[PDB]
Amino acid sequence: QTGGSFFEPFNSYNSGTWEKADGYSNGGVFNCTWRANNVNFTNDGKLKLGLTSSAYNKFDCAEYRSTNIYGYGLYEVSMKPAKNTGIVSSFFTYTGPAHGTQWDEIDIEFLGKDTTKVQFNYYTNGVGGHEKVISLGFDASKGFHTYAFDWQPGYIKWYVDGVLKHTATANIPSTPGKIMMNLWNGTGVDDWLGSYNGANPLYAEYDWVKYTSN
Ligand SMILES: [Ca+2]
Repeated sequence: QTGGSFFEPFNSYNSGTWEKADGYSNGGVFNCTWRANNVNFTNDGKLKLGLTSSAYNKFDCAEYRSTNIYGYGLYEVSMKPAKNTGIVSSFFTYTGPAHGTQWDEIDIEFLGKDTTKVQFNYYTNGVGGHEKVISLGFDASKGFHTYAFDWQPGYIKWYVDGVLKHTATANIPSTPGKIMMNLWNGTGVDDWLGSYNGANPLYAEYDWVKYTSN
């Protein structure tokens, strides 16, 4: 029994809750370097992640993650992804070898090439391939909506504005992980994300995050 239920409205910063990625790159398909200066807190209480450029063809992106780890329960987020070919805005749980565990993760990803859809996925002991793309019936980039997943031992249920949209029923992840949010441009995955055209700055915003334990 790991982290407890919490509600994060992003109104002020206190130690022991979150951390910014800074100064290194995830490498691989991630074609940008994380910068702390790209994670900003607005005065009206939003977490704003930016994708910017320093110099020609050099991109800086952003990632914010919890310091504690959290297990089964309901994860909800009110967010507004960026819209642009070649990028991703996300909300996901994650644990892996860096944390000394197997790779388990549950994702909500908005492919910026088409923000009228959302991609749900998950990895269990490093096995992925569960991508499910759902049509939202609206352009998520235009305003805030609530996205959520209920993660229980026998299923993952994802919801959009409170409506059940997808249910996964096998090989569900079991290792508590950190809550993460990131915005990045890829390379090497044009088929998935579209080609990134260098447009910047781009922002994804998060108004709140809530986790309710069992
Ligand atoms: Ca807020």
